[PDB]
Amino acid sequence: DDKMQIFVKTLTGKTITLEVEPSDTIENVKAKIQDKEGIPPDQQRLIFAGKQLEDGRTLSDYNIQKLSLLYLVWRLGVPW
Amino acid sequence: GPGMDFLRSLDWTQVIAGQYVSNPRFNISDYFEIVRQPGDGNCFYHSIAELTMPNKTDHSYHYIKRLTESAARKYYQEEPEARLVGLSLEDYLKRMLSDNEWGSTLEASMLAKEMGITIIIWTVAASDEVEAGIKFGDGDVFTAVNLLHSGQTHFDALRILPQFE
Ligand code: NA
Repeated sequence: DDKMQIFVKTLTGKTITLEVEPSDTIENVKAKIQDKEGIPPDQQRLIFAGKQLEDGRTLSDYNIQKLSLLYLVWRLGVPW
Repeated sequence: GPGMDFLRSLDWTQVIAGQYVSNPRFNISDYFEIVRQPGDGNCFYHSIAELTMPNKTDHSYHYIKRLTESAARKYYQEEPEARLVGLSLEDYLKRMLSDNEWGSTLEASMLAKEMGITIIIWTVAASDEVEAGIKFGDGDVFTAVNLLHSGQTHFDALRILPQFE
């Protein structure tokens, strides 16, 4: 439908697939990573082309189209 | 060696400016001595003090926290991970400097710059098996300040074992 596929390489070295919409907010994409991988949104650092993405933007604000590769790291040191 | 070969073959990916990730697979204690640190909430700074300060005691971490202050005043506003804190510079410092408040990869990034060192955090499962390393700075494992991270909030210090120096 209106959904595309993107890839996220996680801090653990796992290249996962994610189903998203270009209009999803970074916040929505974090929530999907929570569901698939259990990382709390508050902890996630989503990266695309060397930039850490911000919660009020959309994938499309970053020219993030189908089959894009993002990086997900997260904080270490704080509770979950 | 094969140990040295292994440590020399770590594959680091720069995910954002000056921050690198790798996913070697290994028992942390096969290559490092663990220097255990208290579980008082200050362990991040204890671990750093153990590796950077002579005659380290249970109160040396306060010095690391003060270096974190001066680091923050230069670097907090532009640190990507600071965005996740969501506090002004001054409110961050007040929280960061309070007693027994967890340190993290955010302070590691800033201390790397402030102390002119490379910091690696190896994050392990409860089996002490490595799930990833995150490196702040451009140095290698043999000269870096190596920290062991476990159980969400706990850090210990690491020293490479003599046979691999
Ligand atoms: Na060896």
